[PDB]
Order: sequence, then structure tokens, then C-alpha cells
Amino acid sequence: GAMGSMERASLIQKAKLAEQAERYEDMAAFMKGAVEKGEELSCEERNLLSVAYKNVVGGQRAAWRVLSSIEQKSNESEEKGPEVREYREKVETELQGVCDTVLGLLDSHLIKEAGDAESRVFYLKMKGDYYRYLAEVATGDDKKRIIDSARSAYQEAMDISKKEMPPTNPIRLGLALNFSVFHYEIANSPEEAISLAKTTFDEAMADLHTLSEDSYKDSTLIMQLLRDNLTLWT
Amino acid sequence: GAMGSMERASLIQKAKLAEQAERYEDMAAFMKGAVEKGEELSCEERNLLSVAYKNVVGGQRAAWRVLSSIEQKSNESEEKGPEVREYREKVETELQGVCDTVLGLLDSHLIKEAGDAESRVFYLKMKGDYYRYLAEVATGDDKKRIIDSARSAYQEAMDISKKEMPPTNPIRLGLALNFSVFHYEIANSPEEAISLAKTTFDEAMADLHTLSEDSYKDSTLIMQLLRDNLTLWT
Amino acid sequence: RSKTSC
Amino acid sequence: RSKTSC
Ligand SMILES: [Ca+2]
Ligand SMILES: [Ca+2]
Ligand SMILES: [Cl-]
Ligand SMILES: [Cl-]
Ligand code: NA
Ligand code: NA
Ligand code: NA
Ligand code: NA
Ligand code: NA
Ligand code: NA
Ligand code: NA
Ligand code: NA
Ligand code: NA
Ligand code: NA
Repeated sequence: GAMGSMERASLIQKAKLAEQAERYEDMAAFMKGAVEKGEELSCEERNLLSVAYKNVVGGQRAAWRVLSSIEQKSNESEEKGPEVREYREKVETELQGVCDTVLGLLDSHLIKEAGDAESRVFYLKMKGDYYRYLAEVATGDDKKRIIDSARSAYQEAMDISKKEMPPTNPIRLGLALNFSVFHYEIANSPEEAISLAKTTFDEAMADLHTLSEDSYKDSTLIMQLLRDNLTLWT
Repeated sequence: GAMGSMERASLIQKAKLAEQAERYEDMAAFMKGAVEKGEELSCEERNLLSVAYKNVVGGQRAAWRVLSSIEQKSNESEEKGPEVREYREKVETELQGVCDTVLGLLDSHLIKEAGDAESRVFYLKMKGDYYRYLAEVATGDDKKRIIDSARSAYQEAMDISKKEMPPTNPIRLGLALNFSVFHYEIANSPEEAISLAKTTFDEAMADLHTLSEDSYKDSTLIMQLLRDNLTLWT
Repeated sequence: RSKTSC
Repeated sequence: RSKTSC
């Protein structure tokens, strides 16, 4: 790896600088380098890893959707050759590579070394997320296996989070948010999506009274995202 | 070049797709490939080239400014090691490489083949712009030579534009806008900057009566940028 | 678009 | 910031 010669602490420092500069590809490469040092990640470091790759793949997903839309309309229309498909495939391949890179870090060896609920649920949610992004562009022999890999990762994260975390825990809340979107957008299960979002929201609401002002603000922010989706879906 | 096997028309088509997807690095590489086919560029193609690299270097410049600010404050303050300087240098080197790439395309062989005023002024303005971006990060033996290269390119573009184009021509207007910013920001000549912006604005104002509604809208848009700068500078 | 975690 | 051509 090109980051093999840089100190772990320097990689983390530069990841934070890249975030300030909105240089998310750099941020991701720095955090990949930090993971490959082989030590477990702190809570702050896990969030840096997640922020970096979320922004990178977020840009690719947005680009893929633009190009897929153009491609779909070309198939309704004058023939303009292979270029739209070719370029959509280029972006798609780059997106799949980023997802594969993240899943590779989780499998070698973040998940197996993660024993606390807060780290294990975090990494399993990430595994579900990046299989979900693969599922968004999948159209082949393994779309179903990709979907089941996302579901399986989310399900394991859910089981742990329900046993080990309070209903207002932001990681638990963000996991349930994303699993409900998986149900609605990927798994063709809108009723499951709605049920999970409601139940998650209501159980968090009943636990808010236990929280500090600052934790209350953290939890209600994510609860509002559940509410926004319920309003869109119903 | 990795674009050597792709048709010129396909590169142009994909540049337009990348723009729609906000994939400006891809856009720039496609347009670099198109230039290297060796044929002159149409007006629309010149604008694609300019849009692509402007967005790429624009992101690098914004990142460089964030990091330079952090570096300047570190030099006022607890010692945190070489990482800020190192990463600022990384971004700086990548920015200089993009500028060098653009200047290389202009020198091999866009400018020498450009005979019409609209193309020659366009390319010379671009040469001034990318030397100006080099000047923004220069701090060495050749900061002065870089500044004089920007000035010389802008000056040649100005001389042609005044002889060959009307005062409302958007290329002429955008050239004068950027040369005035060169004077204010790079050359420590705010009075020259103000004089050029005013004169440019006033001469365009007196020529608006000759224009269609659509050309009037094109010219007044750029005249407003001159006005915005005069308001900031005075 | 459905919202996912920030 | 001074504005340059779009
Ligand atoms: Ca452990
Ligand atoms: Ca010619
Ligand atoms: Cl392509
Ligand atoms: Cl670096
Ligand atoms: Na070390
Ligand atoms: Na370890
Ligand atoms: Na075509
Ligand atoms: Na617990
Ligand atoms: Na509704
Ligand atoms: Na050809
Ligand atoms: Na030629
Ligand atoms: Na340090
Ligand atoms: Na003329
Ligand atoms: Na003023």
C-alpha cells in the first residue's frame, strides 16, 4: 500500500485535514492506510472511515443515477451508439471497486476483531450499506445473493443492537433507518420498511427522558430522518 | 494516452455526459484526449475544455487555501509535526500538475494553430489563467517569471481582443475581468485592476444598444461580475 | 429520495 | 473573493 510508510497517527491527522478540505478521496485513502496498520479503530476513527467512503461512494452513486437515467431514455429515441452505456459501465465499475475495497477492509479484519457492541454493530451496518450500494447497480446472476448479503449483515447488526444498546443509541437508530431503506428500496418490502421505521421511532421516543440535552439532540436528529421517510412513504 | 483508442466524437460525447454527472476529472481527461487527436476545437469544444479544467483546478485551489490557512496558523501555537505542510504540498503538487497539463495542451499545439480572434483570444486567456493559478501557490525563485508569463499571455489576448472584437464580446469581457483580478490579486496593482474593470464596463455599456436580447443577456451577465469586483475593491 | 444515515 | 469568469 502507498500508505505503508506513513505513521498511523499521521494518517489519522491527514484524514482530518482532508475532511476539512473536502478531499474525500484522499480522506478515504488515508483511513484505508490507517486500517491496514492492523490495530482496532477508536470510535472517532471509525467515524472518519465511514465519512470518507460515504462521500466517495455518494458522488459515484449520484453520477451513476444521472447516467442510468440518460441510458434508460435512450432505450425508449435516436440511436447515439455505445457511449452512454460505456460511460455508465465505467462509473459503475469504479463504484463497485470502492464498495469491494470497503467490504475487504471489514472482512480483513475489522469485523472479526470487533467485540464491543458499538464497534461490531457499526461495522456490520457498514457491511450492509456497501452491499446495498452494490445491489443498487446489480442486474445479473448474483443480484439476489448481493441482496441477501446486505440483509444478513443488517440482521446481525440489528440482533446485537437490540440486545446490547438502548433504543435511542444513534448507531442503533442509524442502522434501523438504513435497514428500513433497504426494505423499501432494495427488497420490495415497503410494509416492512414502514413497520421498522415506526417501531424504531416510537421506542426511541419513549426512552428520550433518560438522556442528557446533548444526547437528546443526537437521537432526535436521527429520529427526524425516520419521520421524514415515513412521511414520504405514507 | 489512455484515450488514444477512442473516437474523437465519442470523447466529446462522453465529456458532455461527464459534465451532466458532475464528473469533472473524467470530463477533463476526455477533453484532453480530444485535443490530442490533433484537430482544432470548435467553439463548443473549447468551452467544454475550459469548463472541465476550471472545475478540477477550482476544487484543488479551494482545498489548497483551506490547508494553507491551517498551515499559517500553525506557524503563529502547539507543534504538530510535518503533516500539515506535507499534505498542503501534496495538494499543491497535484494542482501544479493540472496547470502544467493545460499549459502543455495550449503549447502543443492549440495556440499555434488558432488563427481566428475568438479561438486565439480564448486560448491566450486560458494560458494567463493557468499561469495565474500557478502564481497563487508560487513562493520561490520563479514566482516572478510565472507572474510575467501570466501577464504576457493576458496582454497578448487583450491586444487582439481590442483590435478584433466588439467591447461587449463575452470572451473579451471575461478576459478583461480575469486580467483585472490578476492585477488586484497577483500583481499588487489594485489601481490598474480598478481602472481596467471600469473602462471595460463603461465601453461595454455604450455598445449594448447594438445587441439582440440574447446577446444583451450574455454580455450584461459578465458586466455584473466586473461591477461586483468594483464594489468589493472600492 | 429516502433518507439514510448521515 | 474577487470574481473571475464562469
Ligand atoms: Ca477487539
Ligand atoms: Ca487554424
Ligand atoms: Cl468510458
Ligand atoms: Cl501527504
Ligand atoms: Na508506527
Ligand atoms: Na487488531
Ligand atoms: Na455515438
Ligand atoms: Na449496552
Ligand atoms: Na405523505
Ligand atoms: Na477517428
Ligand atoms: Na490542427
Ligand atoms: Na504530527
Ligand atoms: Na471581429
Ligand atoms: Na464597496
